[PDB]
Amino acid sequence: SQIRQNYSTEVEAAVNRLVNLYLRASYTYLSLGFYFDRDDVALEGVCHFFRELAEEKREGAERLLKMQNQRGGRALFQDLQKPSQDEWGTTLDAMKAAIVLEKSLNQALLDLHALGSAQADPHLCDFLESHFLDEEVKLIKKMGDHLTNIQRLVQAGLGEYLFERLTL
Amino acid sequence: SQIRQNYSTEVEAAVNRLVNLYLRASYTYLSLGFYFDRDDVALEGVCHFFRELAEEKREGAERLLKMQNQRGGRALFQDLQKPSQDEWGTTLDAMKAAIVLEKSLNQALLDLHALGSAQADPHLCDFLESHFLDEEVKLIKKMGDHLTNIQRLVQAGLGEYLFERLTL
Amino acid sequence: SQIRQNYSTEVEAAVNRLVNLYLRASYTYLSLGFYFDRDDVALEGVCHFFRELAEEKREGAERLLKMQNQRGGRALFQDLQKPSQDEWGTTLDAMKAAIVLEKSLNQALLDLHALGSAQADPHLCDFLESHFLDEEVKLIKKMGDHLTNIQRLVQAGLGEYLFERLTL
Amino acid sequence: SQIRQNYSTEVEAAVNRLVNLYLRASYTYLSLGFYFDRDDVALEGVCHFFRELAEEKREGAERLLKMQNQRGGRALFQDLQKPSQDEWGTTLDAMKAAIVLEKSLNQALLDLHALGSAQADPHLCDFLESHFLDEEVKLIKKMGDHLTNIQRLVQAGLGEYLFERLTL
Ligand SMILES: CCC[C@@H](C)C1(CC)C(=O)NC(=O)NC1=O
Ligand SMILES: CCC[C@@H](C)C1(CC)C(=O)NC(=O)NC1=O
Repeated sequence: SQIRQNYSTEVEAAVNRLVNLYLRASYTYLSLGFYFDRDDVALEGVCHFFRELAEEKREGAERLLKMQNQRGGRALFQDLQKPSQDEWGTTLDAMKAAIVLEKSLNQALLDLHALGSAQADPHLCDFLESHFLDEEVKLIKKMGDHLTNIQRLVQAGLGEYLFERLTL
Repeated sequence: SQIRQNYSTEVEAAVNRLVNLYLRASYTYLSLGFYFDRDDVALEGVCHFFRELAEEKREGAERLLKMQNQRGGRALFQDLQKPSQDEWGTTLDAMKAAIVLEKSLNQALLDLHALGSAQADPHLCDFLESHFLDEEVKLIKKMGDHLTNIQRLVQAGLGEYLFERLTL
Repeated sequence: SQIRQNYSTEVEAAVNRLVNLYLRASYTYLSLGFYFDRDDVALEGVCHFFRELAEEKREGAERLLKMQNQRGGRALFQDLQKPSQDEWGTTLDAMKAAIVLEKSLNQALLDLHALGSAQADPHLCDFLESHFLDEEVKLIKKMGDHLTNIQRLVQAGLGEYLFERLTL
Repeated sequence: SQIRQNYSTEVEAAVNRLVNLYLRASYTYLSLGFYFDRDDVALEGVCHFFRELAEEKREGAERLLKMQNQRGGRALFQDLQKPSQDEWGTTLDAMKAAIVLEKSLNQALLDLHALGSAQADPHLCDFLESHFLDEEVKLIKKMGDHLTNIQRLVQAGLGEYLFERLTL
């Protein structure tokens, strides 16, 4: 590539893997969202919370794809594995799965940052710090807050309704 | 009729029967609405929900009557049978009866559509599709959502109050 | 399902397959878009054209998912197969692949419509007609127009630049 | 210096060298710009593109000078070597020289960042990341895009005119 400079093949490959992780996270949130839209689940606040996250993850993937091209790397796409569940249980179950998902995305970001630092690639490191690392920390804090409130509310039916009505 | 074209006597008669069904549904919702306005029931959100449906059903009947005349059919009215109950029990009971009512209206629409298709009457089929079929599907989805939330809330008194306050 | 009415298992399954097709089409357009954003391809108008289609296909999938739930069907997601190519060649090559993709989506819509008609499911038939069938016809006409103009422009480098600058 | 803290003599000297590189880049772009303003070259879009870059590089030098003073380092200026060419050939030739220039500035930034990291100087590292590193990556991507389009357009006279008219 005419523009490629200080951009290792290792980082390029890792960025492609991170794109896959973000697209798969987006897919997972799409499924979560429409599950809460079921007539026999019917928690619109929860549906909206996850649909919004689906959009955020898709946007993250696209930001990574843009950066790949900016650096002269080449996007390679793989199959997107279907989400791990077809039915997501309670808001509590769903929020727990969401935090597990985000911690896995965060660890991937941290791993990529460590790789970038090993490869002496400050642009990559800065890119991750300004657009992904703090966003993950904030989102995980928020999910933790939600989990704590959901748990304190478990008359579980009553609690699940109130949380959706008054928090989401 | 000078204007009548491709409008079968079967469809004309069926449209008159559907008008009766819609007027009777409207009457049912009128009764539901004022029941929840009783000082010993006192659920204003529920009253409003049903009063609004009474207006929607009356409007549906009038749209059918307009179409009857547009096609050169002749409106024939029959007695409107009084609603099936004088007292409607809980919000849960009432919402269950409402969904039963709407499924019966929907089936009547589907039957009329099948008749129109058998009579090769595309105007009728289109009329039902654009003004009634999707509205029924949407309303039934909403009622199902409400039923699910009411059920999850059953401290039944507390649940009935919260649903009326926070959903309706 | 409490709300499900006149919604066959065949249609429910077919709607799930159509969701997969739309998500995969979206994925294909994502890849097409970022390919034209490569520094060694550099056709921004073409990139934007495909990115916009990626969004349209994702939106189509979500509309189908909403309808699935409205009817009381259950969303089931499968793996999303990666796009058929990693590199998309010329604008001409890409536009040809796009029209092949859209014709395949259109045929799937037509097949689902035929199924709905066989199952006497007028809501499904109307849903497809008002939100998908005409949109496909319009998009395919536009792609055909583009293909014709690209072909008339093939000094192929010059033609590809002018088309991107003056049409897209 | 009363304010100097964690600011190595090595970094101070390197920052002075980077100032020289940026001022020289600015000078190079000044020459490029006025070359395309010649009556026998006459490509106003190209002239403007380079004049704007001259201003950007001068602004970069001044930002570095400000930071030098903020940290308590002392600005030292050296002779500015004249640009490497008096006449810049085609837009293609000029854009190639511009990308060579920017890669050399980028490498200097990367070298300074590595030095800052070795000296454990996080303020320097952050300063470079937020104001220079991403700007270089973006500019180099843009130049690569331009080069690709210019090359696809080479009727070379025709191509050079069209690129200036429709891109710049
Ligand atoms: C918001 C959900 C994202 C979905 C639609 C998904 C992958 C499934 C995505 O993340 N990005 C796309 O460009 N297309 C898609 O289909
Ligand atoms: C925009 C061109 C910059 C020129 C004018 C140059 C060095 C030649 C500069 O970069 N900064 C200045 O302060 N003066 C100058 O003359």
